[PDB]
Amino acid sequence: TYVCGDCGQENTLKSGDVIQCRECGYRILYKKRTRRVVQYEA
Amino acid sequence: GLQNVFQSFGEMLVEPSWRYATVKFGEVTVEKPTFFSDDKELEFLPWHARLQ
Ligand SMILES: [Zn+2]
Repeated sequence: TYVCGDCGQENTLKSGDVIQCRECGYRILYKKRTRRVVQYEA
Repeated sequence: GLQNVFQSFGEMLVEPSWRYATVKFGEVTVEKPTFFSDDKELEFLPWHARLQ
């Protein structure tokens, strides 16, 4: 799952050629953070 | 700046050896930056160029 830039939409594209946002036109995508438990030492 | 640059150069006659060809430059206009996407034209921003 990848988040677009100025456009709010999840691309969820894993193809090598699919790098462009759908119905947006821009080619900048941000990887979304899933629900994973991570431990830190305070 | 560009107008004086293009208005200072002088084109000479073109003759490899009657017919002859001469060129000239008129008004110089610069458009705003744009992104040539596959779908259509989009707004272009400095951070778009930085990331891409
Ligand atoms: Zn988008």
